[PDB]
Amino acid sequence: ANLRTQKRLAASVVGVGKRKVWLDPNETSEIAQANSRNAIRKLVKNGTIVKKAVTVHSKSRT
Amino acid sequence: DKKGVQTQQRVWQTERFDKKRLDKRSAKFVNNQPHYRDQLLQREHHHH
Amino acid sequence: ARYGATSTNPAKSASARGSYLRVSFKNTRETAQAINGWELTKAQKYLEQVLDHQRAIPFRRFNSSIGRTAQGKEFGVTKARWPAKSVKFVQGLLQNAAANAEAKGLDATKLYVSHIQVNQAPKQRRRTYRAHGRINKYESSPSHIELVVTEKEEAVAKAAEKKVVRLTSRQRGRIAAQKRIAA
Amino acid sequence: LKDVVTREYTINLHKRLHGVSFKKRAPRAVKEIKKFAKLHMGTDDVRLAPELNQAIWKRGVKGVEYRLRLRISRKRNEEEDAKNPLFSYVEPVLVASAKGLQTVVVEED
Amino acid sequence: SEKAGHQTSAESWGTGRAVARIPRVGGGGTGRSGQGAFGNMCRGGRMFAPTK
RNA sequence: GUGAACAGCCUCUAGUUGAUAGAAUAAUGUAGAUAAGGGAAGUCGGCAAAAUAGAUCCGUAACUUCGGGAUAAGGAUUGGC
RNA sequence: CGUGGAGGUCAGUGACGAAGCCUAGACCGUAAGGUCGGGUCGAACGGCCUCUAGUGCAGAUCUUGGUGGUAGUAGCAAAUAUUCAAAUGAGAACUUUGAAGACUGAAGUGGGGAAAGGUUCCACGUCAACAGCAGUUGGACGUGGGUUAGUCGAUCCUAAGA
RNA sequence: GAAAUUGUUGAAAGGGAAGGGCAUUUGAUCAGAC
Ligand SMILES: [Mg+2]
Ligand SMILES: [Mg+2]
Ligand SMILES: [Mg+2]
Ligand SMILES: [Mg+2]
Ligand SMILES: [Mg+2]
Ligand SMILES: [Mg+2]
Ligand SMILES: [Mg+2]
Ligand SMILES: [Mg+2]
Ligand SMILES: [Mg+2]
Ligand SMILES: [Mg+2]
Ligand SMILES: [Mg+2]
Ligand SMILES: [Mg+2]
Ligand SMILES: [Mg+2]
Ligand SMILES: [Mg+2]
Ligand SMILES: [Mg+2]
Ligand SMILES: [Mg+2]
Ligand SMILES: [Mg+2]
Ligand SMILES: [Mg+2]
Ligand SMILES: [Mg+2]
Ligand SMILES: [Mg+2]
Ligand SMILES: [Mg+2]
Ligand SMILES: [Mg+2]
Ligand SMILES: [Mg+2]
Ligand SMILES: [Mg+2]
Ligand SMILES: [Mg+2]
Ligand SMILES: [Mg+2]
Ligand SMILES: [Mg+2]
Ligand SMILES: [Mg+2]
Ligand SMILES: [Mg+2]
Ligand SMILES: [Mg+2]
Ligand SMILES: [Mg+2]
Ligand SMILES: [Mg+2]
Ligand SMILES: [Mg+2]
Ligand SMILES: [Mg+2]
Ligand SMILES: [Mg+2]
Ligand SMILES: [Mg+2]
Ligand SMILES: [Mg+2]
Ligand SMILES: [Mg+2]
Ligand SMILES: [Mg+2]
Ligand SMILES: [Mg+2]
Ligand SMILES: [Mg+2]
Ligand SMILES: [Mg+2]
Ligand SMILES: [Mg+2]
Ligand SMILES: [Mg+2]
Ligand SMILES: [Mg+2]
Ligand SMILES: [Mg+2]
Ligand SMILES: [Mg+2]
Ligand SMILES: [Mg+2]
Ligand SMILES: [Mg+2]
Ligand SMILES: [Mg+2]
Repeated sequence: ANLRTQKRLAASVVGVGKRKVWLDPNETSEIAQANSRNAIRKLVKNGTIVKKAVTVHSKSRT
Repeated sequence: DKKGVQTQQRVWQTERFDKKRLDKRSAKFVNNQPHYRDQLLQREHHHH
Repeated sequence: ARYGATSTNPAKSASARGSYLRVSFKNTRETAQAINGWELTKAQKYLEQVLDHQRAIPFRRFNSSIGRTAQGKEFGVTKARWPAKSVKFVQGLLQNAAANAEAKGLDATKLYVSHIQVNQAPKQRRRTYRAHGRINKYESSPSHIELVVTEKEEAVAKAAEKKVVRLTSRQRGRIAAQKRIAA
Repeated sequence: LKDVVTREYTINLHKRLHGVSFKKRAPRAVKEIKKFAKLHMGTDDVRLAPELNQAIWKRGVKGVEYRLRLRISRKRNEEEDAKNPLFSYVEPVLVASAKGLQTVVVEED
Repeated sequence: SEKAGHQTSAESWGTGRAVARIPRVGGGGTGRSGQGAFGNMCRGGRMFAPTK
């Protein structure tokens, strides 16, 4: 299971950096079927692929 | 296909030998450098 | 075929050889001499323990600047190592030669490595890069390894005395005398 | 013989990590922890739980805690027989402070 | 043939480069560059007293 | 964000976590450090290192092509509420 | 005495083994060398009388090729840094995902381009060599796919100049 | 399918090199013999 492709796609499709992307580790078999920008869009809406939250920078101290 | 892989087996092993001839026939003078200037210079010390 | 020098009866012995192995030659030659002459199962159990750092392979020829070790003591040498990659290819062969000894229907318990020899296979060649813009050969030292295991026979006890006695006319008469003396 | 245990050890990292190169401290924790747990329950094959791994690292490579309180279990190996029948498993246990506690055998049900 | 062994540009490196004085092929990037040239004793060089 | 600052130091968006590893911590090293008393006695030579440094207020000589010298030298202050 | 070729001759030797190579096996010669035996080998080759020469090597910092000692040694130490689980797999310090810790810190280790490169782009399959450890990974290897303009460029205009 | 160089077996020797000449002992080995 080599996911370096699908992780590069999801990044472009979900419109965010690679580092914010999250692939469900238990669906690894599943995701490996993706292979297409269209396929991926199921997986995003589906919920098995997700966009991680922006890490927090607070200005509250300043 | 065993017929298949036997053949790209040979070729690779033939080719790879012929790239060996090249690194050897080249080897003798490969370090030839006309116009090489030694970084190091030693003053000859004598007083006339 | 055409193995190295053999003192063995061909019917009772099984053999296995790898060629053009990617391993040090110098290192394999060392692990070879180690397990030579041993009983087969001894050899294997031992090679196992070397992978674990329990015992070691004494380096008896190419040792220069090798470290000292305690484990050397067993064979009475101060310089020893645990050459993992060498050991793999020897294990791989010993497992094999043991299988050929099986399909020849020889007895496994009575097997021991009779003859194990490793010489050097053709060098392979890359380049390295040195200061002042020079080049040097950077080279693998592949090996052929061959090994012959034998079924041990202590069954040979032979009495051959070839007597041609050359005795002069004097020595014959003199042996005669001793017989007339009732010895 | 080996019977399927579980205990709860405290380990002193602070005496074990003494004087070590800063960049390598967190990792020496993990070799230390492994070593320790092969001492007791001589299982020889150990596996850390990923959250134990966070418990070590929570301070970053320098600042490893003085005392951990861990739960070490000895379990049966599976399939594919490893060179050992037995198996060791570590995971951390939540506590206020790891001070003052002694090894307790966890009753297992 | 009278052209033989002479078909080359080779020069001597002169002394100071630590190798024989015999004229060598200049150039680069091929097996042949640097090698010995002309001379009667050299691979490829002219024979002694070419038959006329 | 600090700060005069596109300086240095910390983080956010994006990006990497790739530069052969493991075990010990002897000598000599390479880089980085600290030293009691003395204070250049060291050496061809204060070479190398140390000291000084920001801002504010005071004070500022000889000389001068009158523009400089000048941040001359030399003092005092600096946080939080 | 020896070697490459030439004329003559032994109605010379030879697949029932010619030449070549190997041989702390034998004999002849002061020696140059010659001759036999054994092992290997597989197609041509010698004695004598003469002819002819690109005709005899230990050296030339000789020339070309090959190989040692050195030596399993010197080394693989700049740029802060890795760790745990799982999947994959014959095989995992190094691949992929999750978790965690970190760094570049907007004059970037980010996003784009110019010159130069030329298919490196991207997928599938793959691990002999290559990636100075490894390798299941790759700018590697094999099979394919991919670059769409009335408006973005060139094209047109002139500059120093040709 | 030579040599350098290398592995295995066999035989031999070895107190800061090895190798050579004269002569014999020991071991190995071999022709002439009729
Ligand atoms: Mg040479
Ligand atoms: Mg050393
Ligand atoms: Mg030494
Ligand atoms: Mg280099
Ligand atoms: Mg260069
Ligand atoms: Mg210390
Ligand atoms: Mg010629
Ligand atoms: Mg400000
Ligand atoms: Mg700033
Ligand atoms: Mg920094
Ligand atoms: Mg990048
Ligand atoms: Mg990586
Ligand atoms: Mg490097
Ligand atoms: Mg020690
Ligand atoms: Mg002092
Ligand atoms: Mg003081
Ligand atoms: Mg003073
Ligand atoms: Mg002085
Ligand atoms: Mg003085
Ligand atoms: Mg001076
Ligand atoms: Mg100075
Ligand atoms: Mg002044
Ligand atoms: Mg002042
Ligand atoms: Mg105040
Ligand atoms: Mg002759
Ligand atoms: Mg001729
Ligand atoms: Mg013959
Ligand atoms: Mg000989
Ligand atoms: Mg001549
Ligand atoms: Mg010659
Ligand atoms: Mg010669
Ligand atoms: Mg001479
Ligand atoms: Mg020479
Ligand atoms: Mg060499
Ligand atoms: Mg070393
Ligand atoms: Mg390297
Ligand atoms: Mg270095
Ligand atoms: Mg580094
Ligand atoms: Mg790494
Ligand atoms: Mg930072
Ligand atoms: Mg681009
Ligand atoms: Mg690619
Ligand atoms: Mg692929
Ligand atoms: Mg490699
Ligand atoms: Mg490899
Ligand atoms: Mg390609
Ligand atoms: Mg239109
Ligand atoms: Mg336009
Ligand atoms: Mg052949
Ligand atoms: Mg030889």
